[PDB]
Amino acid sequence: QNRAARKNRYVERGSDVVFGDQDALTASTENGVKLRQTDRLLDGVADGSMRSKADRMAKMERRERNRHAKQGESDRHNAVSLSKHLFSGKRGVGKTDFR
Amino acid sequence: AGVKAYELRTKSKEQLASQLVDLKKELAELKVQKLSRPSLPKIKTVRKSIACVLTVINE
Amino acid sequence: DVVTREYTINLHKRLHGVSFKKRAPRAVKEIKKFAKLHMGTDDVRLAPELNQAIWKRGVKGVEYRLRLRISRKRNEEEDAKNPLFSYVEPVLVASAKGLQTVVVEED
Amino acid sequence: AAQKSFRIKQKMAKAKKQNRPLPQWIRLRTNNTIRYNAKRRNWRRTKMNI
Amino acid sequence: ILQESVLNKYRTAGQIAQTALKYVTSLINDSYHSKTTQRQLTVPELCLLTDSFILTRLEQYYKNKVNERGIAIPTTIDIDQISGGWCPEIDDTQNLLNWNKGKDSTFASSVTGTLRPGDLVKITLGVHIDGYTSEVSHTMVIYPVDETKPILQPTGPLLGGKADAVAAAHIAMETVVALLACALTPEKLPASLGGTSSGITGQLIRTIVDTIARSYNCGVVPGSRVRRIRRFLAGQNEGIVAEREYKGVVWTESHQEADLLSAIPSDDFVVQSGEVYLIDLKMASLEHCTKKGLVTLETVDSYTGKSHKAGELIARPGAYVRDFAQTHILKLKTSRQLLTKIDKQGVYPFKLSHLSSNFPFVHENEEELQSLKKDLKSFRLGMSEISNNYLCVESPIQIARWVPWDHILKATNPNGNLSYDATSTLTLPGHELPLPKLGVSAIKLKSLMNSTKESISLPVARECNTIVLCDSSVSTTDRPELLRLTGGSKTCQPSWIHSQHELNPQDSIVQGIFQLATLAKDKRFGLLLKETQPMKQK
Amino acid sequence: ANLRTQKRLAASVVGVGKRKVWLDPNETSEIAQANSRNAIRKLVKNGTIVKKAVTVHSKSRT
Amino acid sequence: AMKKVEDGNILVFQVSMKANKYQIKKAVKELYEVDVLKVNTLVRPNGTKKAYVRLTADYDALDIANRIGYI
Amino acid sequence: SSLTLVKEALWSVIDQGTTLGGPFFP
RNA sequence: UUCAAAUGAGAACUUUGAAGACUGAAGUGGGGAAAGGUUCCACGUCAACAGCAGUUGGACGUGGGUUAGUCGAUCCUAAGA
Ligand SMILES: [Mg+2]
Ligand SMILES: [Mg+2]
Ligand SMILES: [Mg+2]
Ligand SMILES: [Mg+2]
Ligand SMILES: [Mg+2]
Ligand SMILES: [Mg+2]
Ligand SMILES: [Mg+2]
Repeated sequence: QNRAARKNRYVERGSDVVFGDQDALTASTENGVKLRQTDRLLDGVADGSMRSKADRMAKMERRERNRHAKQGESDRHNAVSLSKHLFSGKRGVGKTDFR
Repeated sequence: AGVKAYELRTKSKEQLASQLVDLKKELAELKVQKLSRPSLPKIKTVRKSIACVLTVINE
Repeated sequence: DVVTREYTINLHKRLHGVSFKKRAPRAVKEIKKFAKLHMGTDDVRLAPELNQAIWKRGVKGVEYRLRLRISRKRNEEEDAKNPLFSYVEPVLVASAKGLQTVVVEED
Repeated sequence: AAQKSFRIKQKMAKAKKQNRPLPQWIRLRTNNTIRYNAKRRNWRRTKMNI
Repeated sequence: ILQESVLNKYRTAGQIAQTALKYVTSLINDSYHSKTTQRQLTVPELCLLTDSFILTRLEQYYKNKVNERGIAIPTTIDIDQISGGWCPEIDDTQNLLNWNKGKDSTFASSVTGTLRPGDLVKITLGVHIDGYTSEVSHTMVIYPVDETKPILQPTGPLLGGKADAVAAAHIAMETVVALLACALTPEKLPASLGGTSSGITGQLIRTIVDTIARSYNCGVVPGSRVRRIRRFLAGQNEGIVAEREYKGVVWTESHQEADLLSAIPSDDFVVQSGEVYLIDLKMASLEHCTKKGLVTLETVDSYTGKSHKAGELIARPGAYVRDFAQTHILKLKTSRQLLTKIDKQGVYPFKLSHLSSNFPFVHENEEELQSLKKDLKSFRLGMSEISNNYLCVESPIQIARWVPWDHILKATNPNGNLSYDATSTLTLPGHELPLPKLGVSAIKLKSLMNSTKESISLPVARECNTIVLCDSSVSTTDRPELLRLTGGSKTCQPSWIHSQHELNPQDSIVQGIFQLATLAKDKRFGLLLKETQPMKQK
Repeated sequence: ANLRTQKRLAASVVGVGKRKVWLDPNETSEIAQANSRNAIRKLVKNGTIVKKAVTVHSKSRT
Repeated sequence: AMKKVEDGNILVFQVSMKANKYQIKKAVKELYEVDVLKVNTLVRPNGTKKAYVRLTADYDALDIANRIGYI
Repeated sequence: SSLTLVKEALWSVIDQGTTLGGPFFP
């Protein structure tokens, strides 16, 4: 065990000196994209101040659909005002429309 | 920028055909560059040059 | 105050009349309550080997008695609300009967 | 269906390319009144009916 | 902490760098000035042969004794307006010609790779041994050769703004060397320049350099610095990699704004004994600027479709930087092997040709060059995926540009401080404020530079040395002295220039500079400046 | 950390069910780096991922 | 797609929806001066056509990728 | 306004020789 | 159903490990046909939705992915049109 512990030595290198406590060195993307990956949502807004402004605009727009509890932009289910099968009852002595 | 139709109209058929081939090669190169850069404004002017050359030939 | 003792818990009278699907989970909760009673620590942590010993005969086959080693130790994290906690370990013995509470020397 | 017709696949391709939210720069235009995609489709909400 | 071994490593690296610089100067003179050679060497060939010469010389020293050694800064050759980053690979010649077809003739020397008379050719290279780094950079001038004279000599001196820039850079280099040597004998500092009991400060460094640039009608290019060098931390990639501790003086557009109005670098330091300092100075000529403007930098990309500008240079950088804080398992086997070699290199910028097993070549052969290019094509295939996952970055190609102040003042930015380029790959220049007082960001300033019709380019001259402040114990002769590891009168010998400007002696700073020159020329009772000698070759 | 993908890839690479793959709970960061079947194979080779034996169905009583 | 260059000497192109394998082979040989071993094609779920073009052993697709400009 | 004052200050502000080397190739 | 660790502002519900059980091959397994149409997979990520919760998702955001001379269609005729 003493031989193994002496064999397993820790010798630092230039990468340990330079990058050991740092990180990043590249701007983190907003959609987790690679270098040459298209970003459909953001490719037309070059600067981050205008990106943040448009994002805040979209968040403010979302509020009424969120209050109506829509599963998203694509949820446009429409309920009828009245259902005839629920409001067309005059039940005789015989066969009914439900049990 | 781009080609000018009045300048094109003084050329012969072979000159216009060679210019059309050069423009098509340039459009291919710009389409390669677009895969890295989504905003490449010269694409519009090369496309319109191709259309103008074809218009002059047809006339 | 750092301390370590060995206790015997009577799970039989604690699990008397409990529904069969709930017996071993109630044993877990009862041992936590036991450690809280004996050490004053609301933070009780059970060893996975102790959990194995509880669940060893399935959901309704909990032993009548269990020999536990309970250690009150210091909480090192700054984010915690409690400076002390209890760690419960199992003591695997020939029999859990006839054993009294003992203080384990700390070295 | 796995074995589908080219007409069906062409319509599916159009639907896939249409499936997106607004580009952000549309919000920044002068007098923009378009604030969300009001024709967005989802596979589990409205069926395309071929 | 200095020691005999550290000083020896610095001396060895400096000697290698001096020998390489002498080699490239001789190669340029044989290709263009002596004209004895049949084939004229081009810029990528010069860079490649220089790197090979450095590696072959470095193989002989410190074998089986030092963990890491190699080229610190890859051999860069910059022409006129191009202020740095020009180390093109040999397999990019036809690419450069095709990209720049239909352009102007302003960057003809860099596009073709063949130098032209009147060019300011800046040569920059550096060597590291055990992380101990020595860097040198020298501007030289390309002259037409005389015919009537028996001996090959230029027909005349360099005249004009290029001469002004060369003189400003050279005089600033000499004065800064003298001033930093005066830190060892503070009582020898001239009284007018600074206090007898006062030390050397970044404020004094900045004001002397600015005085010289102002006298010669030049600006200081925003990449210049006079900083301290430590092991593995030499500013080999200053605009890309961040540093925890910085001691030195820099020039930026913000400093230009403050001067006109009157991890963060600051000029609140005293130059202390037993330290290694890098002095890198770039002077931009303001000959064609009929107004007062701002000196900035334009970055070069490889996209010909980004504009319709005729005087734009299209090129791809040849040097990459490995970001060791980023990890990602690549999908290509070629990519994984290339990453293994790149991690073998170190924390210094590298070329793809440096990673080939054939390189450095024992015998310069056509088949050796062909095998290197065969490796290079697959290296490019691997490099595309390595850079697509942010494992390496490009060290940029930059051109010095001039933007007049009236355009900046009249321009309106609705966002002010808040605007920043979010599509930039590198965080350090992407989140940059060149004008803190005016609230003008980097992306706004680039927009203004591109919108101006009076935004011209400026020729740049460069001088960069490494020095060590040896104490009484560390030096041989029991007295403190300044050991210049690279540069001096043997390698960085100035070209034949003539300028219409000079320092006006009615200034106290100018008188202090002249006193420093006197004490430097004195070798008995003055400053002791010991220059590192190149080793012999043939 | 979420190692669901690595667990599925380990099962596919080793050729057994997901129920038969052991991911070392101490080497979570190393396992989380492994996004390809090649890296998964390396982890299997050095022992960060282990194939479990089959649950015994003895026939001695039969 | 870039894996296929080093994996099987294959170039991947987006081609016209009206083009068949003969036309793809002819166009590739005319534009890039290579001999083509074979062409496999498909229609992507966005409605465009993808062509895998495998070249003969006399030609290297790595050279063609370097010349074209993406690498 | 500090921006106004800085802009006006900038507006107000902007409103033998020497020889090195010789006839030889270093 | 239970235990510890990790992640996290926050974990009964996420991940790994430790355990207890279940489907028990007419399966809670492995594939297809009709139908659907990207739901597949990766990265980012939680306002709304997942009748508790949520750091998770078939959700939201950005992309990647379907390669045939031999498998089908295509050809033949059936009741029929
Ligand atoms: Mg009861
Ligand atoms: Mg097919
Ligand atoms: Mg069962
Ligand atoms: Mg049953
Ligand atoms: Mg999924
Ligand atoms: Mg809920
Ligand atoms: Mg999705």
